[PDB]
Amino acid sequence: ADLTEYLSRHYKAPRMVLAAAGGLEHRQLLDLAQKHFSGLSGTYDEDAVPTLTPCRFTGSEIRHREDGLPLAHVAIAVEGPGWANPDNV
Amino acid sequence: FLPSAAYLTHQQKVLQLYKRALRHLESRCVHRDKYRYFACLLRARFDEHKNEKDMVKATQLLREAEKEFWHGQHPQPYIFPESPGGTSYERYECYKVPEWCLDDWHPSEKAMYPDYFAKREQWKKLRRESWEREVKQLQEETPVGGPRTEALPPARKQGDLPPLWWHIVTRPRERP
Amino acid sequence: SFPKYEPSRLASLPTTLDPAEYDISSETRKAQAERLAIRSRLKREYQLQYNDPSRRGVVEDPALIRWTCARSANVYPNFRPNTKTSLLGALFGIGPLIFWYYVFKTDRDRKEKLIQEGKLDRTFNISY
Amino acid sequence: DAPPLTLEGIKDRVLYVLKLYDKIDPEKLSVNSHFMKDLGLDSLDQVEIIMAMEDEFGFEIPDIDAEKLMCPQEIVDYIADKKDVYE
Amino acid sequence: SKMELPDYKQWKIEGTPLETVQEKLAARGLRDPWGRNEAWRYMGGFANNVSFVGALLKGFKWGFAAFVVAVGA
Repeated sequence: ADLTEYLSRHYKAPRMVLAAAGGLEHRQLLDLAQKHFSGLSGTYDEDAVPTLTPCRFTGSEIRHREDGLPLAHVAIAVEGPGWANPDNV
Repeated sequence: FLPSAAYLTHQQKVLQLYKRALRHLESRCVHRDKYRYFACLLRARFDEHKNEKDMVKATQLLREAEKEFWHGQHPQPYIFPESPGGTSYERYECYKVPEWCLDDWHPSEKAMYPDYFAKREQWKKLRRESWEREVKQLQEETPVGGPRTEALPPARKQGDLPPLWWHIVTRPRERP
Repeated sequence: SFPKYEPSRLASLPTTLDPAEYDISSETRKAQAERLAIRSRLKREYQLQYNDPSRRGVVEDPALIRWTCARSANVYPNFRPNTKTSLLGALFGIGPLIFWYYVFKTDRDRKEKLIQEGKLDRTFNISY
Repeated sequence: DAPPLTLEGIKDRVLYVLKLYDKIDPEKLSVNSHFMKDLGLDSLDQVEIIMAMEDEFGFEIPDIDAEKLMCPQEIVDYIADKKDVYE
Repeated sequence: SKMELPDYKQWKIEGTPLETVQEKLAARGLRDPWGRNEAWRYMGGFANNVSFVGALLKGFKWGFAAFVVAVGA
């Protein structure tokens, strides 16, 4: 039931992309997508729209002391800039 | 928080926003011509992306719209002098007497207004005459094991009155 | 464009910028359906026992009765003397009393000593 | 401050302000019409119409109703409810 | 109970702030207003309701005549 809820709430038409790359023309792809993807979705279960929340970066450390290992892994990280800003580049 | 269903919808939510912003734009804008200009401007701003097949970007634009609205509301939104919040808010409630009274009068004054009390008595016999069978059978007849709605069906059966109508019909006249 | 409306214990958070209203999961739909069902059944019981033409008295709400009996008579049971209860009891019950006590001692000892000197303005102070 | 409203009069005033509105016609402007079926105009300008009635007569109507008027006859019925129109 | 209905297609809007704001919104490229409503607010016994210092200078119409007569007194 939860699987069917997830399938219902996130396999929706407008959010998703069909894209092809290779030696083929756009008309063929558009017509085949018209003949097959006409009829997936477009409306939610009583408008239960999933929506992003811009979350918060905490900054902390979790250290898993486990000495019976040959090498040690460290990951250090800071804030992400985002996408559309050129600070990305 | 509404009697019909469990929520408004997306559509009516956007709609109530449009009503509120247009009303606040009245309350901001005197002289009525620049009002008319800015109203058509606002309608165009909603016309820019009315036709999104997307939904999640639409509701995100709804939230950012609410931010730029609530930043730009008015200190006195123009409430009408009939609405709650407004200047009236049951202003002439001094005389909004319920009609379970007027039968507890001395029969001198029941002699002062005779025809009215005769027809009022046949009203009460109309009420009690169809109170038990039709009304309570229509209430315990139709719904589910829980009622789960706040509407109620009419009396389409044959004849007499729709159920539970007395305090709907017999109300004050809102200007006595 | 806006510092996102910090709330308070006085400023209510309005209906619009929650922003929890836009994360509609199925649990919120389920909760709103059941909450409408509860309001439906209570208005049904109330309206049927509100429109009876024989019903002379009042409709006698158990909600108001339950609130009142919770508010007054269901205090003293139940209770245990906690650190918070005893601390706030001796603070807000004895603190102001003992404070006002010392300040009236101070004002009275001033005025007694001062008219014991005799240099007060009681040249005509009859209405004592 | 009470000029008496009446059913013919409220019908005439509401149809006067609908007829004054731009993108409809005075031909296919019926009392039993629709704001959804036959005039074909959208929900947006439908609530512009609701705004016109509120701003003419002087009182709000709530949004529990502005979902669901969608025809001029029920407009006249609903101001008949708010005003209790008999002399 | 009669009202006789001072009727439509009579307003014909043309009232100069509404017509010029339909000009400005025409250059804006919208051209879809509410319309011919407010000409009863923009003509009739209306339509250049007088400017503000006119109401203050309204006094000496019968005024200066009486003042010159009392000067002659």
